Amino acid sequence: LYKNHELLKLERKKTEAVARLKSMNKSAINQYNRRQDKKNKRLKFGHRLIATHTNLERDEQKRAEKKAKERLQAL
Amino acid sequence: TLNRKCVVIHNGSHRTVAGFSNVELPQCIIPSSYIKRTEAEFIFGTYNIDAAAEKRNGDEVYTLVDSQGLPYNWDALEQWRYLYDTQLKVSPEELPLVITPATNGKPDAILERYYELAFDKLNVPVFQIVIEPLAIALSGKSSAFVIDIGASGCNVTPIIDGIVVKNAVVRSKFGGDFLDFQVHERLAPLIKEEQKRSTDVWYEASTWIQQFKSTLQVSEKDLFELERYYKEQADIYAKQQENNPLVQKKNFLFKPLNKTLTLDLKECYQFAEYLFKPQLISDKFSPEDGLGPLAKSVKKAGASSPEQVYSLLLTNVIITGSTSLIEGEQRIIKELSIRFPQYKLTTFANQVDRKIQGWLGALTANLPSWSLGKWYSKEDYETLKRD
Amino acid sequence: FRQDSILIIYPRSQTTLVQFGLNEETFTVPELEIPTQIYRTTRQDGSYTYHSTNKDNKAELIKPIQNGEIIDISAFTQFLRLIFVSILSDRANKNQDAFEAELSNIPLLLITHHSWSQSDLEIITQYVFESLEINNLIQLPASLAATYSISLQNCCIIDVGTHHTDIIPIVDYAQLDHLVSSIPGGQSINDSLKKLLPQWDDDQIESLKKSPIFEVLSKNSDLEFNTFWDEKGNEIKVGKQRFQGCNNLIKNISNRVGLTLDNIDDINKAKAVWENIIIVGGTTSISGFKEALLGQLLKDHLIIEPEEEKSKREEEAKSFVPTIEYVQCPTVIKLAKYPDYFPEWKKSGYSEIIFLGAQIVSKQIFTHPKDTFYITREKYNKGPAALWDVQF
Amino acid sequence: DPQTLITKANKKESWRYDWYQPSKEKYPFRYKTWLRNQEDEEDILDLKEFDRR
Repeated sequence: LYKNHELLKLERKKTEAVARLKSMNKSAINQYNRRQDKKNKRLKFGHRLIATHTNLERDEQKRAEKKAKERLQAL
Repeated sequence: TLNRKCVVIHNGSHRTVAGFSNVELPQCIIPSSYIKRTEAEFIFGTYNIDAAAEKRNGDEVYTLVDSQGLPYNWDALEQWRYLYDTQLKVSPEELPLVITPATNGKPDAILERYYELAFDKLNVPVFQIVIEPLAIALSGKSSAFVIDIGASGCNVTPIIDGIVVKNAVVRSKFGGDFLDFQVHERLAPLIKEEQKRSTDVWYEASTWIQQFKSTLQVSEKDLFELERYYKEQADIYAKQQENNPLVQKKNFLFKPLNKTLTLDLKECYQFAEYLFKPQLISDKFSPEDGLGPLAKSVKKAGASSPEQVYSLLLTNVIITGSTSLIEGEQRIIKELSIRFPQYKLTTFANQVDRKIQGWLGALTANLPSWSLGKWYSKEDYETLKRD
Repeated sequence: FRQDSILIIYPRSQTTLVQFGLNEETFTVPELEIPTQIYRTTRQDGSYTYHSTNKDNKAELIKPIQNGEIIDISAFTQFLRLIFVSILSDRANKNQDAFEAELSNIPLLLITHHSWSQSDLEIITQYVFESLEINNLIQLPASLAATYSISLQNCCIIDVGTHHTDIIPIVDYAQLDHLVSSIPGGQSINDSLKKLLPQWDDDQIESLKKSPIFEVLSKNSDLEFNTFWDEKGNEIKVGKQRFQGCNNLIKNISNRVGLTLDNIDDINKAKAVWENIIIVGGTTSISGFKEALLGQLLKDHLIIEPEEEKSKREEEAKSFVPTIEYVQCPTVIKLAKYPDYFPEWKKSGYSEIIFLGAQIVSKQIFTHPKDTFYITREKYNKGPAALWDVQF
Repeated sequence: DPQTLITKANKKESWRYDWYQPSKEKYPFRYKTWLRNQEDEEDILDLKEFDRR
């Protein structure tokens, strides 16, 4: 009885050390994946604005073109 | 997660990194040194290089962290005021503090000086101290052989199941700062040049010398052998008919004299070879002071079976540190693989973050429970103060 | 969200640019420019009250933002409320059904400055949700507004103020805080000129700087003397001094840019940054200034064969010369290309282009469902800390 | 009334920045943070002057 209680208590200490080691890994793995996510959502927002810019540019070009076209053939 | 925000400070021997736990990068990376300009006065911060370029007498650079990676000038360290005032811009009294090397256990006197600084002087609410190799490893490994190549030298730290093996902790004396010295001594005659003169030494180390290092290579295999081989091969191409890779030239624009410096690839490989075979500078260094032999630390880990620890460590090798970014991990691996042929090595390294991986480690302050770290409170100090 | 409803505020040391509602056809340069100050009366018993005018000469004049830094966070928040309220009143008169339409859901985009505390940013967040009772907030860094006004992943912002210039590298759409810095701007030109023209006074010198005949060189340049007119209509003639006074500033900025970009660790990022230098701020509208600044960065930092060395090699080959390749990343330096398709902005120059950055971001963000980049009431209900879950 | 203008537009907790003492009962230390509160816890300028013209 005394031996098992000592051994069981030692094993409980081992589980606390193990869960703690494991918990810190889980926290660590989640944090790393969060860094990658933020980095991706950022790069993704940037790369979309480029596209937005391209459309703003196309729209302007159409607008200016319609303006010049009337302007050049009319007083 | 927890409703808190920590200040995370890392005082390396060369760089100091500071920022809040709530964002992915530090607010500032500043030198772990300062100018004392003379009524005395203390300059901190990377650009504040301005003062150095002024080349004013009485200006002198002093350091905060010894080669142990430990603070040794505590009046000067109380830098912290500068960080809190001008960079984080927050009273040190508000937020929990997290600060960071592996030791053999003896100097661990430090904790007291930290109490005095954190409590007596700054009035910090509470602080944690993380062990650099341990945090870096955690920031998904519980057991790892952590090989840190920084400015002070190489620091080799086995870590088994979250615990640090202190007697197997090993600190080489040759690293980044050593490389600065050699780059300088070797290039000296092409740039004219060939404590108290600390200011120029420092400014040069922080400007052209830093760029030069970033633009050195480490040869994959013992260089003397690479040479004999490349020669032996070159003879045959030549003899055979009737290109030795070491003859490639590399060009560096040296700004202070608007002058090109050209090295052949061998001379580029030569600088880091010293980290591995320091017996090649002086006759006073044994091959055992070299990074490869410094095997020693793993074997001392096996002395807590051994061919098990060996196997654990070698499947979780972590390579880290500013200097570990010099092109050519592969030599540390080749050097490890041949001292331990029976075992398969698997190494891990941030490929991006290594310059500040120590601080990144401390940051990963984002652990979900207060019970995950020892947090010293003003109490702890009171109780130590008793007899 | 309603586009009528988007509110952008860009506070700076001297003035604050403001806009309420986006045009939908093209972006207009902000028309509201309110001096950045508030009056602070002190009421016996300690407390403070804040007014738009010196009330019966009882109030003190507070200038909340100085050198871009917030020096008085309470007067600053009071100043925002003062702007915000004014906008509500204005719209509420003109239309009267406004509280069901234009004023029913007002998202706020506040352009921040690199120097603002986290503590300052949280307090501002609290103020916007609690005092102004607004429900949606983006705090957009000035640097990013800059890069979004053809969206550059890697670049450097040189923002020239009156008393200071900020230098801010951006890598992978992220402001590199540890590289950021300011040097202690436009007044330097004034000061340089005072030394060169002792018998002039401040208003005379300021008038020259703002005149058509002041430029940085690197046809007016043909004339020994030229003429310009006082603030008060007085004609003033001036010699070579009108091509001076910008140099000391240009050199200082350049030395800083060099030390900064040299501390970018990824040589491949670095190359990209050097190829997208962005220069903004009032000073920069001085004819020739940007190009002169570029010219200096080239003179000081470009990776290229030293001329004497090259001249030898060409003599030697008299007896074709291959280009010497250097290992230094920054072998090419360029100003980032402006977008030419914002007609109103082209017309008025791009010294204030940071604001166009914000017009673009706000339209993107607020006219699309995803709430990833701003704080919502839902989120506010983490509090100010909510702020750090939507940083870019 | 400006305050009522603020009240009628844009249509709910409040936070304070204060000392907090975590527990495991309570840890010995304090630190400031943003805590949520319990149940129980001037003028106008004329634009146009500032419009550019």
